[PDB]
Amino acid sequence: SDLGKKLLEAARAGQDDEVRILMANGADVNAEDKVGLTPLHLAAMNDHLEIVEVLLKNGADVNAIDAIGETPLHLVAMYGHLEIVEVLLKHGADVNAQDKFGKTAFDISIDNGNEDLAEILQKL
Amino acid sequence: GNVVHKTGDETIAGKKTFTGNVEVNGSLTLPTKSWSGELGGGIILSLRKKGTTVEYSIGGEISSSILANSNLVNRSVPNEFCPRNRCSLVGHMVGGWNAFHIDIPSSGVCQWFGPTASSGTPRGTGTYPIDHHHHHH
Amino acid sequence: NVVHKTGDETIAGKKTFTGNVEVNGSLTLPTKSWSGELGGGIILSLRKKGTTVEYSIGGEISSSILANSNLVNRSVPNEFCPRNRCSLVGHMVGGWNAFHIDIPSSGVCQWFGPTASSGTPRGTGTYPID
Amino acid sequence: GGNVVHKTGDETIAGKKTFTGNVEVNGSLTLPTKSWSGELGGGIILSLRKKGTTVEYSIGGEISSSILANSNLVNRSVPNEFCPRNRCSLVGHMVGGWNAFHIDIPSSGVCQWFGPTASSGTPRGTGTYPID
Repeated sequence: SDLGKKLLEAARAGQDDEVRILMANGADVNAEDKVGLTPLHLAAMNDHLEIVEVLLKNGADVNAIDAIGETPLHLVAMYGHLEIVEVLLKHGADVNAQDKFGKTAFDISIDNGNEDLAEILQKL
Repeated sequence: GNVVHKTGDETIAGKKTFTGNVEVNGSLTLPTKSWSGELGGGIILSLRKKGTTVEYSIGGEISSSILANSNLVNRSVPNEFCPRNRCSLVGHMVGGWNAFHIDIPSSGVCQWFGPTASSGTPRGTGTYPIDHHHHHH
Repeated sequence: NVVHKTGDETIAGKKTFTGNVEVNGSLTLPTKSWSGELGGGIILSLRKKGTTVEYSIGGEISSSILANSNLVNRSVPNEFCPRNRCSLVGHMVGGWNAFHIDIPSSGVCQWFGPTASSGTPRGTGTYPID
Repeated sequence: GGNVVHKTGDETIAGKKTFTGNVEVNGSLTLPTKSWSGELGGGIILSLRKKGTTVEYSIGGEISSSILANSNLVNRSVPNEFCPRNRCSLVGHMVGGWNAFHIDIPSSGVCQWFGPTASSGTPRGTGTYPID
């Protein structure tokens, strides 16, 4: 309840140790806020790699979607955090997931003309 | 008696139309009105109105999840600042190349048109008119 | 030919106020509106107020548009054209993309985002006539 | 009518005039103006023109060296009469891509770059900010 909200904020804000202790305390790796974002979404979108890593290690849901169908991958695609992009795919992120406007991570790489990201997306 | 002279502090009622050119070498003072609040998600809008033009400044700090293309519903812009057609205020986030825009519509329920976001520092200073009719969809 | 302290009147000649002026009601300057599709589906709405032009970018990219390309569907009419190139900043709905449209003295606007063939471009602001 | 304002002819008018009604100016309305233009730093040029309590700005130049993210532009500072009361954030865009940045001009006139570290490109953007 409160642990869940506390974890969401910590992941969002990048408090590595908060994340760690909260989960040990019993916070749900997969809590969602009102608009459907998880700690994995929040931590990834904000470029917090260690946290992402730790969340996945604790069984965070790589293909969690928020209220408009966005996965963590959608978000890191939009922000261009390539190294987080890789960690997600390494955990079975679904490169094909469609958000609500039927956009995939690759569609985002095209829209924002990020050639590097499309490079790695395409490859996979 | 009730004429305007080339000296003296004076008050002048009536609709006066100057067909020629007018210069003001001192200050020109019109009524103003200011307002400031958190639109939502930690984003602050500060407004100052002068005539039909509004000077705005985006401020604050994203502190909660804002969905892509979402309405900001913590606070609306009061009607007296609301434009007749939607005004898209282009802002920028600190520390990167990321740009966004906030629509303020006639209803004053502002709408965030950036992508989904949960952190960062939005900024942007400019103006928007109150009564510029967009004229044709 | 005497301006009175009351009454609606029309004043010709050039009046120069050397002190301070205060206008309680409203102060109206000459206004004029134009609006049109610059090309690519991009729409520009302009209103001239005095020596300021208020603009709003709208519409939707419905064709290909090359980087640095001229927008040739419509030119901004002369009375709305500025002395120098004016760069109007805009943003595309839904993501972090910004672009800019130049308005030269010519009125033939120019796109300065990358080559683009989709998107909803928006932005409101002003540029000077001189 | 030596000290009377007529509705014909060029006249100079002293004294604080308070217009309680509504004033329509069909010709032009000129307020005090001043222009400045300079290189803030890193190749970036800012051109200003103040009219009354508004500054018209225009960002130009071409980036010509390393500009650290969030760094002060310390080639030239903006003269006091163009400086705002509060920080104003001038949003701008880099030619040929999607990238945006903003430059804050503070009370001190020491403008400040809020893009990432960058070392090339054409920065642009036209707008106004208030002086009051």
